Amino acid sequence: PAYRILKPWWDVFTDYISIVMLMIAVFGGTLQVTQDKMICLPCKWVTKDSCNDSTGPTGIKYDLDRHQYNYVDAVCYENRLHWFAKYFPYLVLLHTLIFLACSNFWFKFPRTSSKLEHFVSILLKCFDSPWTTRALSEGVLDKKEGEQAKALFEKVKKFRTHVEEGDIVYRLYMRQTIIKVIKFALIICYTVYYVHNIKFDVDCTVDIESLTGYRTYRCAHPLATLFKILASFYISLVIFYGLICMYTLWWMLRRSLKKYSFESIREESSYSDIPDVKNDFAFMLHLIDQYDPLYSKRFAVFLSEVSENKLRQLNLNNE
Amino acid sequence: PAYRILKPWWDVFTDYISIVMLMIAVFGGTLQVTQDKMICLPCKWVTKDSCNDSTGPTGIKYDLDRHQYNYVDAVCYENRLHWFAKYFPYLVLLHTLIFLACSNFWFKFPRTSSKLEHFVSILLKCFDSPWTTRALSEGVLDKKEGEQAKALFEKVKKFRTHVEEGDIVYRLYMRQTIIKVIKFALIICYTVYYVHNIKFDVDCTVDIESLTGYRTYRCAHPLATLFKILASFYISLVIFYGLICMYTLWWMLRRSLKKYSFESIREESSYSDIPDVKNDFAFMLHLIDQYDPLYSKRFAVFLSEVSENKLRQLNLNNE
Amino acid sequence: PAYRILKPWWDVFTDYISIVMLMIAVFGGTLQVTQDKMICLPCKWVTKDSCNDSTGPTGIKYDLDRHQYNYVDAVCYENRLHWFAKYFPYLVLLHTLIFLACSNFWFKFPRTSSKLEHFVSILLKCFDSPWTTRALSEGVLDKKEGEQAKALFEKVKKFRTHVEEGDIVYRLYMRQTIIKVIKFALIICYTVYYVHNIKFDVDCTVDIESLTGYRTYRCAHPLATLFKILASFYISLVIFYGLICMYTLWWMLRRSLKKYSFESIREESSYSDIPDVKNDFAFMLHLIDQYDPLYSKRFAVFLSEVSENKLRQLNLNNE
Amino acid sequence: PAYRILKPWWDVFTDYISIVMLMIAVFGGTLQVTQDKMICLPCKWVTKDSCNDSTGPTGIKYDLDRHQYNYVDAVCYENRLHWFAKYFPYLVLLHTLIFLACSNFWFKFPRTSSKLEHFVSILLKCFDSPWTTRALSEGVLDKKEGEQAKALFEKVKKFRTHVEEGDIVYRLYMRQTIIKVIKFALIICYTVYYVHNIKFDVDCTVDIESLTGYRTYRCAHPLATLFKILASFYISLVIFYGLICMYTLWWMLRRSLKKYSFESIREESSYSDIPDVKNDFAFMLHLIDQYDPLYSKRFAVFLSEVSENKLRQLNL
Amino acid sequence: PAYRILKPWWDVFTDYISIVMLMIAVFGGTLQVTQDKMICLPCKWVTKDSCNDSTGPTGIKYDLDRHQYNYVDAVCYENRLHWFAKYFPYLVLLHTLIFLACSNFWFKFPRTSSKLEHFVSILLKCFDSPWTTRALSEGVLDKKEGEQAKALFEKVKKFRTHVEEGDIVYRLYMRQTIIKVIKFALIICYTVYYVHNIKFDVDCTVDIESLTGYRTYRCAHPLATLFKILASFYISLVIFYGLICMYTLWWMLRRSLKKYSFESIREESSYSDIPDVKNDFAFMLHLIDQYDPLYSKRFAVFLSEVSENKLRQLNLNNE
Amino acid sequence: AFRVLKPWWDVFTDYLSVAMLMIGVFGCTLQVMQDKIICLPKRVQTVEMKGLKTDLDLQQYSFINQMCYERALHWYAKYFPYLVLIHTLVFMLCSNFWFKFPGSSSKIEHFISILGKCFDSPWTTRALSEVSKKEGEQAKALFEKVKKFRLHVEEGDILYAMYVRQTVLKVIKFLIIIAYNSALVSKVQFTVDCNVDIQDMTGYKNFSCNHTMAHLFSKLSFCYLCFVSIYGLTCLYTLYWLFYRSLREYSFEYVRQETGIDDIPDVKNDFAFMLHMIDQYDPLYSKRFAVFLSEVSENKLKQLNLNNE
Ligand SMILES: CCCCCCCC/C=C/CCCCCCCC(=O)OC[C@H](COP(=O)(O)OCCN)OC(=O)CCCCCCC/C=C/CCCCCCCC
Ligand SMILES: CCCCCCCC/C=C/CCCCCCCC(=O)OC[C@H](COP(=O)(O)OCCN)OC(=O)CCCCCCC/C=C/CCCCCCCC
Repeated sequence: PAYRILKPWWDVFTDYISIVMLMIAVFGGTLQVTQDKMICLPCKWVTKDSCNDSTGPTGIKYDLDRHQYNYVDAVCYENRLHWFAKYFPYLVLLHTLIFLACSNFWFKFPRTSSKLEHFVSILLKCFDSPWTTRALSEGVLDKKEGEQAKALFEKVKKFRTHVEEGDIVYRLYMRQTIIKVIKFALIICYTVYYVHNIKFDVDCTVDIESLTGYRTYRCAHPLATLFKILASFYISLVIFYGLICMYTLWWMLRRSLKKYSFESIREESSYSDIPDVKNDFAFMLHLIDQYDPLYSKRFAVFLSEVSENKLRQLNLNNE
Repeated sequence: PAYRILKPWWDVFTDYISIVMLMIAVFGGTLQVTQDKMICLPCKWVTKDSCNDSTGPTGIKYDLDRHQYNYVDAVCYENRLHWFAKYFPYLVLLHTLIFLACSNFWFKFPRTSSKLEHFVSILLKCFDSPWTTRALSEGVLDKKEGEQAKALFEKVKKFRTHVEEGDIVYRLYMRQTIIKVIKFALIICYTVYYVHNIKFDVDCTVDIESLTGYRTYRCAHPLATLFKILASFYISLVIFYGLICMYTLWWMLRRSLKKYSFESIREESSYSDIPDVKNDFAFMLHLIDQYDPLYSKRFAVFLSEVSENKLRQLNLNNE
Repeated sequence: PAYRILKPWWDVFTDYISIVMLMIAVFGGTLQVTQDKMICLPCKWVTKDSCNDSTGPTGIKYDLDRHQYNYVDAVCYENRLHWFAKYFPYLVLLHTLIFLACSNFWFKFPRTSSKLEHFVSILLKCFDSPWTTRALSEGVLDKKEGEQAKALFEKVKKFRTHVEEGDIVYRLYMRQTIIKVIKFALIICYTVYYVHNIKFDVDCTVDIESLTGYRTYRCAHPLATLFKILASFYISLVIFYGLICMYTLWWMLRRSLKKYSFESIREESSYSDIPDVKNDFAFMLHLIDQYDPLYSKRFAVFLSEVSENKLRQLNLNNE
Repeated sequence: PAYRILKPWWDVFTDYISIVMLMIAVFGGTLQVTQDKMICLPCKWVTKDSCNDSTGPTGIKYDLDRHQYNYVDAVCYENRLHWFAKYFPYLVLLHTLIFLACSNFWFKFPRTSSKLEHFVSILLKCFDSPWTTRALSEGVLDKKEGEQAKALFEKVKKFRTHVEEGDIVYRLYMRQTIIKVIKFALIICYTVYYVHNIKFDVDCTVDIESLTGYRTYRCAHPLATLFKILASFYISLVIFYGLICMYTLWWMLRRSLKKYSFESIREESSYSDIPDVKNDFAFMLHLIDQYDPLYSKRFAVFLSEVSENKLRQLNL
Repeated sequence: PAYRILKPWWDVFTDYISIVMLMIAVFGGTLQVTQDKMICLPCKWVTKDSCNDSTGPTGIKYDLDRHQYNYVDAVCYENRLHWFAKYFPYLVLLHTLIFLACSNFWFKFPRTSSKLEHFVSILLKCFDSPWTTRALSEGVLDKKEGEQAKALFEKVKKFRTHVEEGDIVYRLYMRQTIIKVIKFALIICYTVYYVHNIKFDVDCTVDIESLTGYRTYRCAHPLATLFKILASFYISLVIFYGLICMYTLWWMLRRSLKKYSFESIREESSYSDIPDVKNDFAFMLHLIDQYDPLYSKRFAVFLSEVSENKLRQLNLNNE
Repeated sequence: AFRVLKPWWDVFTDYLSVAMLMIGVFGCTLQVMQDKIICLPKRVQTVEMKGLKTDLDLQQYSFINQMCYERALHWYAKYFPYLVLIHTLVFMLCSNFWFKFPGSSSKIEHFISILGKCFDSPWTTRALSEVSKKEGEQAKALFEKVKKFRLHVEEGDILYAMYVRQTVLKVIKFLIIIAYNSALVSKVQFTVDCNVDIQDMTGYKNFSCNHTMAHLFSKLSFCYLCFVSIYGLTCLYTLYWLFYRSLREYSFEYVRQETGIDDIPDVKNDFAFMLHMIDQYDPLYSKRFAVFLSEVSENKLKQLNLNNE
């Protein structure tokens, strides 16, 4: 719909980063489901559960069947591959889903969603109202435009009485931003600390000697360096998702967003009776200013009693 | 949408070239995921970690299991296949994603997107204005048409004083073109430099003699040649892309786009009072002239004060 | 959309042939990706690097591992399978992409696209106007309908002045047809010459005797006969495509498409003042004549100034 | 494009049968691409280039590598498996694509498409015209509806003069029907004569003795039997298609569709002066009658000149 | 589309059940195409074509290659596997296609489709008619509204005269229900009878001793138990489908739907002269009663001749 | 638009149902994999170690694999995703059962339609200003519509009983799912001991198998258990909100205190339940609707229109 004006540049950037991280999750999950395996070769000479590592060259004969090799691979994939290298794509998918839910929670939570829909609808209809152009131009008026302007003025008064008492939208946005930086810190810590465990060479000691004949095996995890790449790329994107989110926190704490002053508008335009608004009205007008400040300007004429008197007088001239 | 008027032939060409390069990236990535492998046979005769290459013929017996062969393939793919031959499609996908982000950044960044939507709306409504047809023809006036013409004149003035102050759109387009040309330079450089490393036959020396019995192997990379006929093709596309971007670069440095001259338009039409617009207004009018000059003509009648005087006289006539 | 009137029967036929051609390309590319391989068996008995081709029967033992067989297949696929059999579907894909780009170049190129959109818009709106029906019936004329007819007359005159000056659309269409027909010639020549190289049995002599033990191998290419018939089928399509292009080229050279004559239309109709349009106007009028003569016949009355005088007199009686 | 009025029950039935033949073709093509293989085992005991077929049983040792087996499979698949069992899905693809092309050629060809759209537009406008309701009810008439009815009348007369001269639409529909029925006959003949060659057990004799050691092999074609059912069931569909097409041919040879008789409608209605239309307009009125009688009955009132006189004197 | 009012609850339920059955068919078809096989092992001890079943344990040496095993698997899957366990998904697919054809035949068959479209169109238009609202409330009538009411009233009369002659829709619906229930019975009979033939352990005596060395083998069909439960689930759905069909059949035998008495509405409403429609009118009215009786209530005031007289009088007052 | 009657619990349960459907689809796709179990026989016949030669073909190994997959692997580990699919289909079907009933949907649409007519009517804020030409006629018409709604929906109680039924069904399904899944989650094990009697076919009787995706199915089962636990806690809160206070009656006494009108009565039954629903959505709607419910306010409107005309 028309919620694009309610999403500043930081929200758009975080949404696109979430899309790329979802692409990472899907790609890694497809690879982990389809082609993730280990190629384990037994160590012929062992030195206290450690490989001893010791006329032409001829191949070492292990006497294992193909299914014994498959059993060794499965056991050393389950028991000795690190949990990060196995469940990295699913952790990424979980983190992306939580990030998306946090970013789009207030669009689905009924109390905030109703207020946001009301605000966006009245602001779109106000910005598209011809009375805004007529008033900012400062008697010719179309009749239907006449009671349209009057009804929209009354609707603006209704909305101010209906939204301004509460701050649920602002508090919800604050909590979403706080969660989206706490989770970013936790993700960065546990992902940077455990990314080094995605290795290509894995030495496994699984004690399946009664079924295979060997205790220690040397295994190759083929989709590891790629998992070292994707994770690194993921650690890049999350870092961006952190920094942007941190800026949002700064944007919500550098000044009080529960108070909006129309001082510039009544400084420029003639209608100096335009009051200052509080709470969710103030925060949503700040969000609108993050998209296009002109959307605020054409709204301000609808908040003034002098404009109400002028509209009433001109309508009364008309009908 | 109606943004096609803001995308000249260079932007459309780059979009299609990026679509083709994205197809290349997806195809190469699918092949890399599914079938990229090495087929490594050990060298029986060796000379200091180098293959010596020295009645009926009989096959050479290596005494290697299938899983030893798989391990040798995995190790020589990880350690001895060049990183370009393994991550060419992913680099191409990343480069296309960054190219498409640069091409479509100003349509998504709220500060520029709001102004672009504003300009597109006002220009499209001026294009379809009946007053434009009557004025370019040079009486009878439907009242709705008259007030819509006057209100759109005032809207032209308001949009002008809103946009002419700043040049954010021009700066963003400048930065996008600069990033897209330096990225083309970097891509052509490192891609031409490393294209020789995509070879079919790779001599791998990985020191897994304690696990296989052989030290040197001669691997075959089946997907090398196709990657080459991908990579060169990708290179070709990049070259075209770069050349197109270079033209766009020169197009914004050949003449000062920030000072649009209405000299030809005001010379042809009766209205010789057209003021020269400044900054983003000038840049977007140049972008419109690239698509269709007639639009600019059909916009000029809304910027001249002589046509405004004619409309005011006509309005006083019918009113 | 409504560009379909600008696509005659030859363009639609070539579009359908290109679609089925793209299906060929996708099908062959999928088959070459997934199942294109060689099954190579060494020639045990050889005479001067040539297969000598010499108590129940018992199998021939080659003493080759599965991996030696895979290496032999990869090397004889790379070095001795003909490049046409390997890269036929990719060549088909490239050829169809260039064919589709040439077919739809003028729709995306802004200079021709703007002119074509303008022509289609005013021609459709000329069709929709009931003044055409009233005039070809030749007062009964609504005031608003008469004013829309006058605005349409002015728009038609303005568009004639705008578009008759240049012939970019005709030149672009001629160039596209010429490029398509010469590409058809090249494709037919090289595909017909190289279609004999797609064979099921391929004798390979790759000199991997140090790694395998044999020099000459006899390989079976399973996706050869199909890759033959598809190619033949593809060839047939190209021939059809080429023939269509030939006729189109002849259609642009039999008579001067830049000198349109309204001789039959203005002879059958009462108005004998309809002038002969030229250049692009003539070109788009001929392309419309290919679709339906009714469209041109209804445009002739808005191209006539005597019909304009009759409309002026009728509207004069109306006011 | 609202062309559903031009498709009688035979056309809709053939379209659905062609869609199900498309599904046959895609399914069989996917199977023939992915899992159409052959499993060939050498015949140990050879008797003049043929298989002799002669406490605890022990498995037969052929001394063949897995790659020799794959080579034998490929060679006996290409050389000895009958081409019908290999290219039935591609043939059904081609046949049903030609069927779709024959069905939609008159919709895509500009010469017939323009006339089809022109007739459909004025038929739909006359079907919703208020004057038609008034006259079939048969003076109250608003000026605007009278003007639009007179305009639609003049459009009807001019389009009658424009279309009644030619008969290209009927000719194209005829040609499509004959091509469809003869292709039905050809498909049935060759498919029924060749459906018996899809066998599970195939004896292959390819003479690769220098590369394998054996000359005659016995091969199993795993996807044969399924194809057989597909082929047989595909055949059934074509039969229905042909029968349906047969009826269409019979319909277009039952009476001359280039002459449409309004005799019943102009007899039952008050206007007994309705003229008999000819050629293409007659054929498309016949198709519309095959869709719904009410459309033709309603359009009958826009052709009589007594209704024109009544409209003129009501407007006067 | 707009046929939702025509389909009762049982049609929607059968459509959902058909969708789930088609999901069964697709899932079983993919499993049969991809993973359906037999894994046959020869019985070493054979006594009269029967598996006789007679220090450290060691494996049985069958001395069979992988390809002889594949040949045995293919032969036993072809011969000694029951046709139900092989073609269950295809039979399900055919049954669902026939059920969907029967359920949606009257919407595609032109003779019934024209009548249904006519009835639905005029019923929806009468529902949306403002004269309906006036009649239920029983004035200010815009002349467009008044002419709409009179013309659509005449349309209702003409539609009644056009559709009261035939009863094709009722007959077609009856035939569809009867076919859908008799095919239900046949499906249950043949599916329940042969559901026990989907076994996991299957003995095959295929007589390929000259090619394998053994006559009897003991195969394990892996996709049997799953298929079994799928069949059970399919049977469950079929039973539900059948039950629904029986109710529909009962719904069309409880009362003659070709005689729809308007008794309740004509007692409730003031217009007590609403005539009792017959044949297809009555049947479609009964269907719309099953969907929503408010449709029939709002359509009833447009059939009564007292409503004719009152609408005529009030229209006379408005003229 | 029925979204105005979807509280936070309903939306949360719908999203949890979508997530559980995703889990079930992913589990089925994992079940599609051919390589499922890997079995090796038991007691098969610096130190240099040598491999144990089991003396078995590949077909013998595959036969052992399918035999132990069918007869030794627990049915939960093989059919858990299908059970998740069935359970989430039941949850999705029984979560919209209050909405998609024939008689209930018309009442819901009527209530939300006239409530939106209120929320957009000038006579509501006009009536608050009264408490604190054309619009008067529309006010009178909407007031007749409000009385029609009172006589049209207030009689029945189908909506509340139906919502209670669907909530109880959700709760009992959640309880059954949690109980049996928590009981059988211990059967998803990596190492399995298979003891099929195929000594006559292979030579061995005891096998040790590994279920390759047993770890993945265990994680999926725990995630599904967490999702079902959240779903059940949400449904238990829905039950608590349904039964902790009588939703069959709604008191307008808060408006009686706020609005000076005391003729405003206390409606009941479906009227009460849907007022509670829209109070969960937005509490302003009921407060603004109350000034249209009272009939002394209607007399005041009639007097105002009488003086105006
Ligand atoms: C986090 C939740 C995500 C959920 C998504 C689930 C996806 C489910 C996919 C179902 C897979 C079913 C097919 C299983 C085939 C198993 C084959 C196998 O084991 O692999 C063998 C072999 C791979 O091994 P090698 O050739 O050595 O290659 C690896 C080293 N280069 O593969 C095969 O033989 C065939 C594999 C079938 C692949 C099918 C899936 C491929 C999907 C493509 C990935 C994404 C598209 C391309 C991305 C490009 C970048 C945009
Ligand atoms: C022009 C280029 C642009 C288009 C290119 C698209 C790229 C598509 C990428 C596909 C990746 C997925 C591949 C997964 C498998 C890879 C390796 C593998 O396991 O396959 C080998 C093996 C080969 O064995 P057989 O075919 O028995 O060989 C004997 C020949 N009788 O293949 C398989 O069994 C697995 C097949 C999996 C892929 C299936 C895809 C095939 C799709 C068919 C397309 C046509 C469908 C409709 C056609 C209608 C009739 C024409």
